[PDB]
Amino acid sequence: GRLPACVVDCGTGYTKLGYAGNTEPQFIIPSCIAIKESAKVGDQAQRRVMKGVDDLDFFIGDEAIEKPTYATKWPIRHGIVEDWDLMERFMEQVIFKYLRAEPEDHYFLLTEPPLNTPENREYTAEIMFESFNVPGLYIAVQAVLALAASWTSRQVGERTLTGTVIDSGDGVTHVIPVAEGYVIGSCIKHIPIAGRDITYFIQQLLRDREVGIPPEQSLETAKAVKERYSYVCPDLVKEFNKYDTDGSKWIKQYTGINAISKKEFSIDVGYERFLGPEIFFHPEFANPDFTQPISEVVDEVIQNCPIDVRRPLYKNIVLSGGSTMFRDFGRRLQRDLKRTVDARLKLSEELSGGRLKPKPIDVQVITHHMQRYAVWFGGSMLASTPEFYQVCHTKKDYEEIGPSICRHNPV
Amino acid sequence: TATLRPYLSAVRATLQAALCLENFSSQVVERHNKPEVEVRSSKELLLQPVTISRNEKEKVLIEGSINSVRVSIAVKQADEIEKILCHKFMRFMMMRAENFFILRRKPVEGYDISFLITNFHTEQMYKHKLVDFVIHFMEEIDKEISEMKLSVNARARIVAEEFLKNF
Amino acid sequence: MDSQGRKVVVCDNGTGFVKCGYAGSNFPEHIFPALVGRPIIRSTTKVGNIEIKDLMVGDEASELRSMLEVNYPMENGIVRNWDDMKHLWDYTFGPEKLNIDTRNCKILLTEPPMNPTKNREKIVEVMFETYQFSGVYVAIQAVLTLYAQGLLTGVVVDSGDGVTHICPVYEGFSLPHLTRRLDIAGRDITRYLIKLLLLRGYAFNHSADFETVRMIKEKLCYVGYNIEQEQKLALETTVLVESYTLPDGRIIKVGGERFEAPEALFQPHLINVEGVGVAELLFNTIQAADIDTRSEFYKHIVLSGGSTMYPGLPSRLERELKQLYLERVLKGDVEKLSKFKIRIEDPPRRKHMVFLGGAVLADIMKDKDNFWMTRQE
Amino acid sequence: MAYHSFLVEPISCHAWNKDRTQIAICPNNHEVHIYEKSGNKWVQVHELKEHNGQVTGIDWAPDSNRIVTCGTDRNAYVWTLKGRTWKPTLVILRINRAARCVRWAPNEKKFAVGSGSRVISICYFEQENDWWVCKHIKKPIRSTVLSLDWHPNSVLLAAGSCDFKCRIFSAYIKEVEERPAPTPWGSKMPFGELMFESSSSCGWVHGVCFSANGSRVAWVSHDSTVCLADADKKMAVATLASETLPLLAVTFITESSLVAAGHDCFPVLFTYDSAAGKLSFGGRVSQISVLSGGKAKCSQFCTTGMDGGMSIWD
Amino acid sequence: MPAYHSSLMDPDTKLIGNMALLPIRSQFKGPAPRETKDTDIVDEAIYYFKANVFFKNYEIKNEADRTLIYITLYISECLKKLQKCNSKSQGEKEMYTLGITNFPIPGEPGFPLNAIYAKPANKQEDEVMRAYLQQLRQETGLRLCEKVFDPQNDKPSKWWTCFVKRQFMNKSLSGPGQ
Amino acid sequence: RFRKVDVGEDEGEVDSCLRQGNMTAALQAALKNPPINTKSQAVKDRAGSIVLKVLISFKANDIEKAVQSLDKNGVDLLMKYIYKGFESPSDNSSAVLLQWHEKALAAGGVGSIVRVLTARKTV
Ligand SMILES: Nc1ncnc2c1ncn2[C@@H]1O[C@H](COP(=O)(O)OP(=O)(O)O)[C@@H](O)[C@H]1O
Ligand SMILES: Nc1ncnc2c1ncn2[C@@H]1O[C@H](COP(=O)(O)OP(=O)(O)O)[C@@H](O)[C@H]1O
Ligand SMILES: [Mg+2]
Repeated sequence: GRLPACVVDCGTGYTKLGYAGNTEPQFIIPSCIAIKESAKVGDQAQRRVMKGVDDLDFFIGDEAIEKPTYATKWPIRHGIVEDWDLMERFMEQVIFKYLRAEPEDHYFLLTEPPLNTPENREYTAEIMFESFNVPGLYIAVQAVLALAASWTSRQVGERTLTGTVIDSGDGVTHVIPVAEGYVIGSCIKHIPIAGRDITYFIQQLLRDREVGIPPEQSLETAKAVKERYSYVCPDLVKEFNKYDTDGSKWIKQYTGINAISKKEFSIDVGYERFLGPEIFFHPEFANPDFTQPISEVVDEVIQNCPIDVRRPLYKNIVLSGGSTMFRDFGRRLQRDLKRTVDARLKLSEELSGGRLKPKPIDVQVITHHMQRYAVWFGGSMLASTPEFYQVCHTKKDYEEIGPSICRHNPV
Repeated sequence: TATLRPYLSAVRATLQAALCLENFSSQVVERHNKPEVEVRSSKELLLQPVTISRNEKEKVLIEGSINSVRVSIAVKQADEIEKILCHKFMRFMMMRAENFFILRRKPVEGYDISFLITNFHTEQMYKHKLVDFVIHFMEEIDKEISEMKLSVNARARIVAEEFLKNF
Repeated sequence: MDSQGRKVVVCDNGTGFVKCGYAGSNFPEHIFPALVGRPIIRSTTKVGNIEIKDLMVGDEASELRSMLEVNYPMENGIVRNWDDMKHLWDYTFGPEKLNIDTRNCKILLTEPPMNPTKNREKIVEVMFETYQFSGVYVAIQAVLTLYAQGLLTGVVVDSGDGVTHICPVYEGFSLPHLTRRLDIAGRDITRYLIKLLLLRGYAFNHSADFETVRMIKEKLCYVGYNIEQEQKLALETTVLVESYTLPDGRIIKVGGERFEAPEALFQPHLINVEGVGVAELLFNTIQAADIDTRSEFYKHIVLSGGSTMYPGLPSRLERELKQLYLERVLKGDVEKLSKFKIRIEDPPRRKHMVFLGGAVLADIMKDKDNFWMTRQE
Repeated sequence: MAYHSFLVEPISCHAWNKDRTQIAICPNNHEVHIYEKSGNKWVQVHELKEHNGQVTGIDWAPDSNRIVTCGTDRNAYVWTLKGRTWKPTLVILRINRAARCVRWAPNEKKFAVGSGSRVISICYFEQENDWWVCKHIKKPIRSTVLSLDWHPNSVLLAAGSCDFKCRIFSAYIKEVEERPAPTPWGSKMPFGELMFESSSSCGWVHGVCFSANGSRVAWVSHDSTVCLADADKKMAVATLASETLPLLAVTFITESSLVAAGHDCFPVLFTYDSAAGKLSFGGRVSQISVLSGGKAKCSQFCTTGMDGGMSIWD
Repeated sequence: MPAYHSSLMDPDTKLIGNMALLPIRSQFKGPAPRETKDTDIVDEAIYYFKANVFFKNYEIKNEADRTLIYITLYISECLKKLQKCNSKSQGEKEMYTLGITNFPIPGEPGFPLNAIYAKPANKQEDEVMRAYLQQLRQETGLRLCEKVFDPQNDKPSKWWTCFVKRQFMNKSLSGPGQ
Repeated sequence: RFRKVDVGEDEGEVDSCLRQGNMTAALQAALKNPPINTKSQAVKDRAGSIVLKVLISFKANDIEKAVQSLDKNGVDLLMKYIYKGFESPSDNSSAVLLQWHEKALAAGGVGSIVRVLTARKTV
């Protein structure tokens, strides 16, 4: 009968695949593509030239991350698709090999990062409508799906249709204010830090401190210590002193296996336990030209929103995406915000002589178990609804108007 | 019918006369500076359109103006397959118009590609090498389409082999 | 100047640029940005032999700004930093600019209309209780553009860095209830310009680079005359894409952002501001004036301040007024519009007309005491 | 070919100091640079930077030593050397579109600005305001005015235009100037009367010049044509069409010879004879001017162009 | 943004050039008075050092910041010597000979921050701040030498020598002119 | 909605010379009658068709003598007719007009073409 629409979330770290109406994605796969590298013998003078069926000799996902004779490429960068040649191939095997959905009769929900240039929406619709032959497509704003995932999962009676959603994927962090289900797009701010920058900062810091990690596995170990040993610290200068004095308890051994010799190797894990995710609060570490802490940006977003909605937003700050999963992350963000807002009120008592005391503001930062796939889940619930088939761009629309139907966006 | 050398030479001598552009601030808005061939808002600054064609299907239209010239050209889609392959080639060239500084992002209606040269391009770029690029495009375009037709035929044959050989 | 030999300085204390000089001048003697900065060390920018003093102000604080953290001491018409602003005046009357013995001078100041009263109070305070001027007068920015134009009636569209005002004046009578603010002006367009270039992939995100994008804006932006034409032209052809070199020689390409940013004056919802654009706000101001003043006001729309300088603003503004008059007064009687006499006074000297008005008024008034506040009362 | 590349970018105008020791140029921006002939090599000595948009014409008054500039910002400014630094004077130009050309009058009491506003502004000093004020020539000019030249009597002004027609106008400013003598163009010459109209109908008229006797105007057009109207044949006009690209600027060098230049990037001589009334291609970029000997008997002339740089010829 | 800034700018404390002559709790000879509180400017620098080197923008509040920054620049230099030292005894002897070398002073060429420090004009300025900066160096090196060497083996410890590469906002007190 | 308001706005001689074989004069005979002034459209299409008959029926080796017989006025007229025939393609016509172009260009140069582009009264 009626076949479920497909949901594809083209993350910068992990693409997430499945069909509408499921509580989980059917596949989580790293958004990389392995291509045959032997062309590099000729390709010394110019980029690899394809002939025959050589461009079908590629692998994606876990089939591609450690193959011995293929060069892994990472097509997506800051959420944007940077090499459409490789992404177009990546889509082919996603649809036909993994999902095994014939595109001709499945609607697609395909996610977008809020920073996406209009030109890149034209290309993505053009590939889905014209390289494939999708009957209808909907480019959906990741942040709204993340909020709805929390809305539909969280306890009844606290299902507020308003919140500030912080989405930190692997590429970029977005802070999106929502009121009554409408995105206040004017007030969006972007923080140019995410999982990659945390990984690279650990990767650099290990390569200063701990030579002996083989370069091929330098990225693997930086990723592993990040996900397993790192935490958001309470106070930086004091933490260094804690590590210097009680190093016997704070320094942790990590043991790795050599990809080639299969000898074991081991390292101390140290300051890069709390350094790393600290770059959210001190972006100047990883990024030369950004300096506002996340707990500063979030308040500037809310305090630009209409005066009525500001108080509702502080009650429902939603964390989303895997880079928000560090231990104690939300606890510190709340503390920094609370220290910022209560002082803002206290000033307005003195500038009013204490004749009236303002009601406090209840900064609350909320977290939920979907966070590895929350955007996808929010899409799969949307795509189950009958309204989705009314909202989608129908293929006939792309016949009457070109790619230009996908110029627009929430901003 | 007509050979390629006369056709290109007639185009070159025509286009060589049309690139005598000048800087010219517009009369219709306070101090905007815009190519008259595209805004067309005053008509004593537009030159007479001229056309050069070697047969009933391959034609070059030159539309001059005091500060800009638009060159729009059509190429023979001799086969059903060539219409598809030519459209894609033009689309992917036109998709990069910020790099081809003299290229429009959409064709002129009824032409396959269309260039727009401003006075600024004739001042910054070598004017004579812009003509040579239009001519070099016009020489090579059908050789390039022929190569695509062959390369698609080759792929179809190899894919057919990879199925049948398994039985 | 005075018969007492006292000079009469005119000092338009703008939120962007201080514009300064003497009575009777056809030009401001000095233009420099109302800017204050402190030295900062950065890892990226090199350090050299150009010494940065512990405080820098004005032109120097903008020219050296890469080594500085900079503040504007004044925002949206309001003094934020009574310390830094005193340093800005200390620079304005100091050796670098008007090297004046302030106790030998009369001064003419400007205030934006509808400003909060504690602002004027603190200004009048310091001009006696710190600089001790021989006399002080505060002049309204609306009438000064009329003096610079030589008129006695009009509606002033004053559009600075900080805020935009519409102010009718009829035969020298003020109509103060008709004064309308619009919360869009040149600083908001520059913040909006940043937010568009970030979408193209360029990050600026520093106080130093706030001034860099201003110089982009002034050089490259223009108000589109027929916004459907501008979007068609950008969609059809590459012509708009024009390249700018940052101070470090990075090259950036600026496209449709050239007109999408100034368009905030005509579709304020492109910024967060709820309201209507300068054209409709002006029209609704004149359609609130007393019935027979209205037909004079359409013949004397006067533009003032630097944010009016966008190429095509007078043409665009006059078209929007004709469209509204046909829609709302003539009720669609297209032929009747040919009688509608509308003039927008768009003199090339437009930017400084608030200052040139003060120069004219001070030149008229210099010996005519009973005008300046005096004896430090 | 004496040559020097000041800039790579188009030298959009130039004007020469009284003794040719200094040259004023636009470096393709809204600033004017003055260079002094520091021996064999040029050195920049001043940078006049008051304009708010690209300067489109410069002229330098040789007796009074004043520089007038106009631009697409709709400003004009008269620059006077106050001690050591050039300072501007306002022109109340009153035009609603770009200025395109400026020329001082031979008596330097007045100057004219051609513009996109379909008018010629005639400017003269108004000393009670310390600014310059305009009267507008207007009636038959249907499009923008591209180039101007003054009759040596400082009253008759010849103008070329995008509506294909060269014209002579009587710019007699009764406020500043004694009534002129009669001329072969006519005895009437109140302000703005139309003395002459071109027969042409096709190309834009890029350049216009008077002979040093004022009895002849020549113009050059986008048709790759030269014409010469002679007042003593009672305004009979010679024509010569040519095989090369259009000509952008022209000057007389004697009463019987012209030099012109165009998109062909080299100068061309056109002679004329008063007997048959025909131009002749004696043969061989953006504008031409005479360095020495004037329009009566030039000994050196110079050229600048969009291709950049300055060139001097004998 | 906010890197750590000096706490101890008492209004009683005299200035030379643009640097504050804070008291020092040192046995080395020098012109600043003897500190007696537990914290000291050299210990501020040494306590902050690990955190402070990561920040990439630094806004000078006062002359004490121009003083404390100089210490961190010198710590980021002493670590170069003592990482090579086989023993604490070698390092301590080495460090004494390091600090007495004639490092540039404000505005003398090769000094890294000529935009931000002004040269002392006179002998009683110049000689005294040399006599001050010398004893700062002497003390600063010795206080590192007490804590960078792990007491179990006099290994110059991995956790401190890790920082040798991480120059303080890319500024070297060695000076870029060499 | 304010934003959207539109506001502020011979043949009997030609075929005689051809049938006589006076082909060089048959070119002249066509060029005597330029309908430049005509407001009528169909007169222009007629005049262009008549001259095209001469250009096509000319022998290719004799085009050099034909063009060289014209004056500079005739050469500018010949170009204005050449660029017209290119807008009515036909199997033979384009091949000969591209040859007439090269010889008219050798006589008139690029300047003759500019006078086609600048011609304000379209023939
Ligand atoms: N337990 C964890 N703690 C911290 N980071 C994690 C954890 N698990 C995964 N991550 C990181 O989450 C990042 C982003 O993953 P994901 O949210 O799927 O990104 P996207 O959806 O934008 O592709 C990855 O860099 C991954 O390393
Ligand atoms: N050529 C220009 N075009 C558009 N805007 C301009 C131009 N020149 C200056 N501006 C803008 O003018 C403002 C300068 O402030 P100003 O006009 O002096 O207002 P105020 O006097 O109220 O400070 C700045 O916002 C600047 O960006
Ligand atoms: Mg102002």
